[PDB]
Amino acid sequence: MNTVPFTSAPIEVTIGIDQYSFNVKENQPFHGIKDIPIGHVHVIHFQHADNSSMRYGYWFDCRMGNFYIQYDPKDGLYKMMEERDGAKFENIVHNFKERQMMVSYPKIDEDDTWYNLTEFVQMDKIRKIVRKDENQFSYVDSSMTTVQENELSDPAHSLNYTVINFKSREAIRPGHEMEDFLDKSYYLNTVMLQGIFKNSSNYFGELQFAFLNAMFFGNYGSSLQWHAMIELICSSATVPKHMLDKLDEILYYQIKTLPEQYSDILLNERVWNICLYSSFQKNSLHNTEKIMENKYPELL
Amino acid sequence: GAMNSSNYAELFNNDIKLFVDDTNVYRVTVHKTFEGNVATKAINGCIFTLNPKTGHLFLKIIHTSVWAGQKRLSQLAKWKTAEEVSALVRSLPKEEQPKQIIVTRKAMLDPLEVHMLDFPNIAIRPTELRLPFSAAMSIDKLSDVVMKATEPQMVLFNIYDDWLDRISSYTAFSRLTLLLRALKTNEESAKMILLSDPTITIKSYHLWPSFTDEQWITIESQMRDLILTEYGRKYNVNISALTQTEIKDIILGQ
Ligand SMILES: CN1c2ccc(N)cc2O[C@H]1O
Repeated sequence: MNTVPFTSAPIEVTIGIDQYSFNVKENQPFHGIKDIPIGHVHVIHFQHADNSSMRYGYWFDCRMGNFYIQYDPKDGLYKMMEERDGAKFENIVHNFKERQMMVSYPKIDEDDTWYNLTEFVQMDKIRKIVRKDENQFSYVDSSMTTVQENELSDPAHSLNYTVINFKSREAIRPGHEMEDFLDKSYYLNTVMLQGIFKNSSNYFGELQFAFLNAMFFGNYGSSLQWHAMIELICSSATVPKHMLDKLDEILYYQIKTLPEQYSDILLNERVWNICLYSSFQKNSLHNTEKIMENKYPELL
Repeated sequence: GAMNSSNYAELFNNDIKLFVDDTNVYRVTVHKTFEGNVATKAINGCIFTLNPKTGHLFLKIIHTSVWAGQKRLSQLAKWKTAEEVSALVRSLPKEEQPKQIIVTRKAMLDPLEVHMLDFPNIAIRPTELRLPFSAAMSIDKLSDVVMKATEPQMVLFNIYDDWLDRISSYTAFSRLTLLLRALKTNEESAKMILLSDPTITIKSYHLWPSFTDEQWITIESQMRDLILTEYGRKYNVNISALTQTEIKDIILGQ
């Protein structure tokens, strides 16, 4: 069980760790998060009490290094850093645990929620979407734009999601205009799966990462990407049976986890109505359709 | 974005543009079967592609063979329209290609945009104008070439005949829209008004009669009265009661 120690907490902040969150007071003797489950990516995230515009965080994987958080009073945020000295780090963590100054990652034994949200998400794929090669962890915030949003301005600070555009030469074979526009199977199976993602696991990983950035940071471009990747499957007549069964499970847990009070801003009425009631796959997402109908019947 | 009353002069500037109307592409007669079910029988159709500045009409005849063994024909008709418009643009020399294509029906936007992806600098626009181009098939010579076609055919016409020798494109378009609005509201009455005086003929190379400037004023008046007479006949409205502002508004209204 891994640990992300904090140097200190000089400013009042709501701290998220995956789907959990807790309030830290200004100069509260808080020195980090312990018992973080090995085997998954994690996200530690922040919303300052004095300024909710500051909404930002770090994707990391404790298998890849020893990470800690330290507040920077110049840049005015909690920063993730890597400690290269194994023995200094172990000695820091042991002291803070002895003095019981760390919150425990509060996982219920029965509860597979985080696995179910991150099943296909891999740090090496995150680091290609979020390019900062000198760090093993990835910073995301509420304001970061996507490569696609920036084409319609700083490229170093962008989310490099795979561009999906239904009215693009990439999406439409010369001479198959109506066929490819009304049935996106070509675009899904040949261009995106075989061509760009190489397999459904990489496709689902990016879809799951987009959803989590939408949910945790209110990142608008991430929300657009999540819905585009759902719509591209639902608008294809020809999808492998395993991919439809897996998508239904993925979306079920995403809709289950979404805070009820954010449904209005995080869910696109048109895409969901089209996907569940009009698309080729309208009858292929049993679990998703039942949770959406019971939790968000107004949207539909 | 959308072409409307506010940006009407733009039709007559020097940027090449085409209107595309797809309302006569897929045409059927609905009938009873021997077993008392209902069936459709397709008849020949046409794409109405018009340069409003020059009067140049690209009439692509849609032969019923196009539909043979195809499903969801009203959907296919939009895509076939977009395919043929795309083929027409690619057939034109670069300096003759339109800078904008205005579709008379919003359902044509996605099909045309997808067929014209190769032409990113050609703008595909809807219009807020209610244009009476559906009445094209009430023009005898256009109806005749469509119904006689035995194969796919493109036929080129000038829908203004020689009017541009005497009037501006703005006035020529206004005359065309008034004639087509009249043909659309009461075809019998419109044809009577245009073809009653047998001394005024249609030249072999023209669509409309050879009216003098003064006769066009009389014709145009008779068309506006017909649209009002019919608008009265429709809504049960004493038209002899209406003022000239009241009257002006209803023609443009429609
Ligand atoms: C020169 N004309 C012309 C060229 C192209 C089309 N479609 C029509 C035309 O009517 C003629 O006036």
